[PDB]
Amino acid sequence: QDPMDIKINGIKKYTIHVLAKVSASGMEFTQEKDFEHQLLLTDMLETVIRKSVEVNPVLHFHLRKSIIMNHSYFILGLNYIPPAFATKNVKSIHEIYQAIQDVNDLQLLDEFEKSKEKLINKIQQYKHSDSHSGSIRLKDRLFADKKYGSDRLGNFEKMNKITDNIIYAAPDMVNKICEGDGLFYHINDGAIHISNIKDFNYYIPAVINEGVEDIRTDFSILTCAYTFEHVTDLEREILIPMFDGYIGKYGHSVLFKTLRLVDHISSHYDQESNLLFITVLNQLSTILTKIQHTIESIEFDSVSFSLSKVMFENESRFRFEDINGLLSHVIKQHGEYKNPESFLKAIQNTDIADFYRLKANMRWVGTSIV
Amino acid sequence: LNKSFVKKLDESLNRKQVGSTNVTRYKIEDSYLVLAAVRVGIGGLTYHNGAAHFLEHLKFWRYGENIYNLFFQRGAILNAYTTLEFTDYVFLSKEESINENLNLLLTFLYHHQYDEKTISLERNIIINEINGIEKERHCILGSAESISRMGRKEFELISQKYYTPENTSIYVIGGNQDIDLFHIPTAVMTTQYGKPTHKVNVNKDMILLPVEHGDYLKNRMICHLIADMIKHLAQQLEYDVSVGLFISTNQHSCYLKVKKSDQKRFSSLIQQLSMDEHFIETYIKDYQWRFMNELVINFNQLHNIYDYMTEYRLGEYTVAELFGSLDSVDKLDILAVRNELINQLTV
Ligand code: NI
Repeated sequence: QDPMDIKINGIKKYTIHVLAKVSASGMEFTQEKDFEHQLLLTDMLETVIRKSVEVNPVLHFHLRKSIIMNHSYFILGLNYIPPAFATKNVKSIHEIYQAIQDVNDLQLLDEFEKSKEKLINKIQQYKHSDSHSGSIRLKDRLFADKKYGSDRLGNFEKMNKITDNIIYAAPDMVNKICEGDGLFYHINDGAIHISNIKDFNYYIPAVINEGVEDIRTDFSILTCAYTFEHVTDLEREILIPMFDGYIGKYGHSVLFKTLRLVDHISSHYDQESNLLFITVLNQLSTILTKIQHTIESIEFDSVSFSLSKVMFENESRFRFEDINGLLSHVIKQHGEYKNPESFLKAIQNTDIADFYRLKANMRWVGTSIV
Repeated sequence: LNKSFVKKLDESLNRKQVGSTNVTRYKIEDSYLVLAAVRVGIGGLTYHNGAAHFLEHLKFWRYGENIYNLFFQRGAILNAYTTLEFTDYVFLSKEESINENLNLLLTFLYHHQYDEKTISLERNIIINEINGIEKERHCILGSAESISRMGRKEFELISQKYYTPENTSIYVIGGNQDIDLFHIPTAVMTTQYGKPTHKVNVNKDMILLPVEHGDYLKNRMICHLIADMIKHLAQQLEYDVSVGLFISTNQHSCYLKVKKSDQKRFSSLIQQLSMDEHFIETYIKDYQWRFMNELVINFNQLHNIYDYMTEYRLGEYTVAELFGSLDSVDKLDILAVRNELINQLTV
C-alpha cells in the first residue's frame, strides 16, 4: 500500500487516465559512467515492452531515462482508457512489472541496431543545431564538462562504439526500473494523485570558466549567456521565464525593439544550467555592444509586467492543457508548485520588485560568435 | 463501456445557430484555456489571385486599429491563416474573456472598409512574403502580379460577399459557457449578399484522384485508408512515392495527390491492394482501432478537436455518426474505390 495519497483536486478532466512511476537515480547524470549504455538499453527496453503493453485499453506506453535538473530518473508511464469507458480493464502495476521482466533477450537484440541508430541521430541533430550550438559550446566551456552541452544526450564516440553485448546489462536495468524506489503519479477523475511527499533536490552546475569568448572562424551568428545568483524556486520556475519572455519573446520585446534600430532574434532560459541565452543572426560587432548595454540598463514597469504575468499564465495554462505537460509539471515542481492552481496563483502574486532583485543578481558569463 | 464513451463525448458536443452564423461547441470541464476559431468560407481556391490571403491581412485592420495588438494587450495571441478554401482566425484565452474577444474579432471580420494606404501597405508586406506545401503556400499567397491587379473596390466587394455571418463557422472548444447572440451581437452584422456558392477553381505536374463512394464521412475514411495502405506498401517495396491529401470541408469528395512522375509506381500499388485478400480486411480493422485510439488521445488537445470539427464536420455530425461511418467501411468499399482509381489512372 502507498504511504500517502496526495490528491490534487480541480484538475482538467481528460479522456484518459495516466499511471506513472518516477524512479530516482540520485547521482548527478555526469557521475553515471555507463550513461550511454543506460540510454541505449532503456530505449531498447521501451520499444520491446511497448509492443506487449500497448494493447487495449493502453493507448501509449512510456519508458525513458530522463534528466530532471541534472539528475537521472527512470520514468515509466501508462496512458489508458478509463475502465468505465473501456471494453477491457487495465493491467495493474504488478502485471506491468511482470511484462518488463518477461522481456525476451532476443527481442532486445532485434532492437539494438535500430535503437542505437535512433539515439546516435538524436545526439547529432542536437549537436548540429547552430543557434543552440552557440549555447552548447558556451555550456561546454562555462562548466568545463562536455556532459552539460555536447554530451548531454550522450557522447557520440561512446555511443557509436556500443556493441550488442550490452544485452548482459539488461538485468541490471530491469531491476532498477522495477524494484528501485520511486513515486507513483495517477491522473484520473479530474485529480492527480502522488504516492508520497518528496522534492527532487535540484542541482545546477557552477560556472568554472567565467567570461568565455568563443572566437570561431567559419564561412556562411552570435550568442550571449547570462546567469543569476541566489536563484530561488520562484525565480527559476516563474520569474526568470517571465523575464525571458519580457526581453525576447512577448511581442515588442526589449531586444527586438533595441535591434530594430540596426535592422531573427531569440532568447531562452535554461533551467538545467541556470543560463539565459540570447541568439541573433561585421554588423554583429555593433549588435554585441548594443545587446550588452541594453541588458545592463534594463528597466521594467508594472503595466508591462502585468501583461507578462498574464502571458506567462496562459503559456502555463496551455502546457497544463496537455496531459503530458501537466504530468511533467507535477513531477518536476517542488512542494505546492506541483498544484497547477497554486503555480498559477504564484504567477499572479509576483510583483515588479522581484524583477529588480533578479536584475541585481544577473551577470554576463559567455559569448559565442560564428 | 465503448458506447458510454461515445455518449460522453456527444453530450459535450453541440452546434446551434447564433444570429446568422453557427457555433459549434465542445465543452470541457476544468479546461485551463478555451479555443475559439472563426472560419470564413474563402481560401486560395475560391479566388486564384491570392485575394483570400490578402483579405486575411486586411481583416486585422479597422479604423487604424490592429486587432492583433488589441488581443495582445488583452493577453491573447490571435493567429490567422488561409488554406485552400477557408480563412481561419484562432485564439486561446481564459473563458471569462471569450465573449469579449470573440465579439471584438467579429467586429473586425465584418468590417468592410479599407482605405488605399492600408491596401497598399499590406500589398508590400505580402510581396515580401512571396519573395521570402511550397506550391500550396505560393498558390495561397499568389504572385506579386496577381495581387497587384486588385484594388479597393474588389477587396471591399469580396469582403461584403464572403465575410458574413452566413459564410462563417464558429468553433468554441473548452470551458462550459454557452455562446449566445446577446453576448455576440456581431453575429447578425450581415450584408446584402448571402452565402456564396461553393465555387472552386482547382488549377500541371501532379494528378488529382477522386475518392467518392458513399457519404461525406465515408469518403474521409476511405481516403485515409487507401493513402495509408499505399504508403505501407511503398515502404516494404522501398518506393519513393509521396501521396498528398486534398480533404476540404466544402468538398463532398476527397482526393489523393500524387506526383505525375510517380504515377506508374502508384498505379502498380493500387493494383497491388487487391492481391492479398486478407490485407484489406486486416488493415481496415487496424485502422478502425487506430482511429478510435487517436481520437481518444486527440480529444484532450483543443486544436486537435478543432481539426476533427473541420475535417469531419463534427458538430453537424455526432461522434456516434463518426464512429458509425468508420465501422461501416468494408473491403468492398476499398475495392470499389480501387476500381475508380484505376479507371482514372488509365485515362
Ligand atoms: Ni501571410
